[PDB]
Amino acid sequence: SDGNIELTITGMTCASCVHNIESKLTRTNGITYASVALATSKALVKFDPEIIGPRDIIKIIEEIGFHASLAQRNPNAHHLDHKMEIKQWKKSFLCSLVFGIPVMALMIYMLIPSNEPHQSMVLDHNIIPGLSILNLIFFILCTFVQLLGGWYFYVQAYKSLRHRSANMDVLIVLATSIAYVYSLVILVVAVAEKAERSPVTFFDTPPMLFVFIALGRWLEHLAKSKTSEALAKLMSLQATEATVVTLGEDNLIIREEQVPMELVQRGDIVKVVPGGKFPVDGKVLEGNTMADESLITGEAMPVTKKPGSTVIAGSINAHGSVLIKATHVGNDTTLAQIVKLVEEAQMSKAPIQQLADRFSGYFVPFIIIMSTLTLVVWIVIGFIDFGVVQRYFPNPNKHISQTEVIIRFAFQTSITVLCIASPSSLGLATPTAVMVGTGVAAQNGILIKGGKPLEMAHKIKTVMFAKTGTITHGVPRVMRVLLLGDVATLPLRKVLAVVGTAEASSEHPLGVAVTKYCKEELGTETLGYCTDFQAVPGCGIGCKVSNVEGILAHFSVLIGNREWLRRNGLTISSDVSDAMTDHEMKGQTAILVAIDGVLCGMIAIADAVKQEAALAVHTLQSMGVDVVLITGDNRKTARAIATQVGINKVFAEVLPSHKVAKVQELQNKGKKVAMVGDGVNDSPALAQADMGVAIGTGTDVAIEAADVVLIRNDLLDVVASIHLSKRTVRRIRINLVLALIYNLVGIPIAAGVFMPIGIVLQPWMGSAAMAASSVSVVLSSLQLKCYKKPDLERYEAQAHGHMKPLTASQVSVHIG
Ligand SMILES: [Cu+2]
Repeated sequence: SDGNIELTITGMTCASCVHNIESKLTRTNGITYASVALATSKALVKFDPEIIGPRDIIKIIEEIGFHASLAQRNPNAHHLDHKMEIKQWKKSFLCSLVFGIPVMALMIYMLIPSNEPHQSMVLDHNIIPGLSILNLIFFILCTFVQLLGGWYFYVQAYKSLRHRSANMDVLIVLATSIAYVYSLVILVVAVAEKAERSPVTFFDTPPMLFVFIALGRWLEHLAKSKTSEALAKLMSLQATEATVVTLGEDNLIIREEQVPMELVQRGDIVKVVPGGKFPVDGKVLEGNTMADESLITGEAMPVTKKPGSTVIAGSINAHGSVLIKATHVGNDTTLAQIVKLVEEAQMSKAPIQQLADRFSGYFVPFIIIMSTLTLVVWIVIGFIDFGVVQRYFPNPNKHISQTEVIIRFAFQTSITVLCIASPSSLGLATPTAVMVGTGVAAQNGILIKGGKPLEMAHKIKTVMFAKTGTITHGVPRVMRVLLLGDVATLPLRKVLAVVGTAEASSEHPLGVAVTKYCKEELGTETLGYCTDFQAVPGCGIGCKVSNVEGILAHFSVLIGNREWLRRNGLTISSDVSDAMTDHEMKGQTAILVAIDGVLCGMIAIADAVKQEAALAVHTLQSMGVDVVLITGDNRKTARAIATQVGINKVFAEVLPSHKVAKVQELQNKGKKVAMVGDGVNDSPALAQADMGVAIGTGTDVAIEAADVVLIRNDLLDVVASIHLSKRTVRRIRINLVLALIYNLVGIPIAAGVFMPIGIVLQPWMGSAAMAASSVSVVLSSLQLKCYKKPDLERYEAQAHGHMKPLTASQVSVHIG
């Protein structure tokens, strides 16, 4: 509602454009947030609707020099498939190969001394003083390479220079231009003065420069294309053709028609043949079959479906033909939500990437200044203190002046210094790692969103769990119905009917179960009439009930906890106080029923704790994070469920009114708190907390309050979410370390500091060491794909030996 616009940008290649655009839009008044992702090439800027409009944003962006447009809906694979870049770089490398092989052959022919040479290396035979035939060949071929292979770099550098920015191709164009002009000048000088010896020229590096540059830029796109595998596979899974059928009266198909997805709407009925994908979500009408969503949620066992159940678009039918009633069509399909969440996850950049952008925005000028300083200091030391350099240049050759060797060495070390820096290794250190991590998470059911929770996941000290929906299954079952008052005037059928018709009014999870039990075991599907239904959450419900003879032919309602009776002026006896005590010790909550001020009896409610609840909490405790439990039920149930799980401190009797203060009090110490709720029920608590985990949410992954979503209703994915996130955060540090050692070692080696040792690099040897740098960063990120999902026997393997039992004695509770 605040003009949250997302723009797609075409032509953004380097890692400094992100910083440039971010700063340019941030410094403009009316805009406070600016995040654009290099990998997705999409921007996310929020602006005030009244001050400026999207037209101003697009004109500003096109003033910067990049084509911008509104984000599309259907087509997204061509941005991340990298096909165009791969084809272009393959063509460029193959084109440049024809001019690099002859240079390599000529260079190597000078290298090996022949045992019996035909004329003992006469390929440097002079024809006109100052110019050898080898130098003529090098000059001509390098001129052709420069006028043919450097066109793209020249164009890109010219486009970048139109603005105040400095980019990567500036380094390449500077290196090539200097290595060309210096050699051309020295050749002209030598030929003009009729020098007897042809000086050595830098006419061989650009042909060897471009081959390695193109090879590196092709291999790194090839490695990048493997980072977007998960998203591409998810996108290319939804069907397009729907077999819509028309039901006359008794599901009879009058005709068969084929309609595309963009035209089909809710309310239509579609038919699926065996081996065909489910096109749309909906409800199963008739027919029993099985379907697999291994590529949707990541499960392995093929689930069985029966009429009256739901389907997920993308799954493949196995047995027979089934007709379903379409409910979700288009962008609201679960797969579309998953795709949207994964795409938007690479938008909220962490601060570490912000520093990496600030440093990479000022890297090229730093390299240029270092190169100029190196050249100047080498000239100064040559023409001031000749002793240091002659100690390592001890051969005075009559064919070359002593100034000439100093000038050549200075220029060589000032070229290879700026031809060895790799800003790309800095730029794509974080995006590749985070995107591979998010993809491999999404392939396993975990749906981590946003880049901030990635490095936020490293520093949780305590994690918060909610009782219902997360530890327990969520489907309560009644154990037994107990009666305390009169039996004649209050028969079991009467109380069953009145409780059922009173609980039918509300939508409480236990109310549905108790109504189903009453209706089933009583034998009638009818119900009475309810009025004046008071609904106070966390306390109880009271109502007036009429028409009780419709069920008994085969009234003040007070339902709530212990304090509910006390609130309405009802006493609680000592004998009844000992009735629910035994049930609540077994983790079974109880409901008191009282009609007309009479102690009618007791109702038992039991919820089964999941088996995975034992391992996930203990693995987290072993990992080094605290855990606590919060619930709105009584004290005794919280203690009972905690022991069956292994959590010491609990927060019981929490009203659904405040429900946020416990988050604050854990954050008063300064630590970070993450709560594992269920979704729409605990939205205020999740969003306030640093990391909200919405577990057990099927086909409802469109949650804005939480930042970690789990599709499968499995508690082990909570452990796997942090486990996979830590292994992802470590890759940024490793990638950046490899992105700093390379530059801080590559400069001094190319700065000529290692002349006493005797290691000097030719400029072409400085780019072959650059192609190996960019690829090594991406291949390091691709190693995360070698991740096998752990299973139950894997987790319990390291858990053997240390399973400490705990009792209710060592179980703390809240303080007021
Ligand atoms: Cu370069």
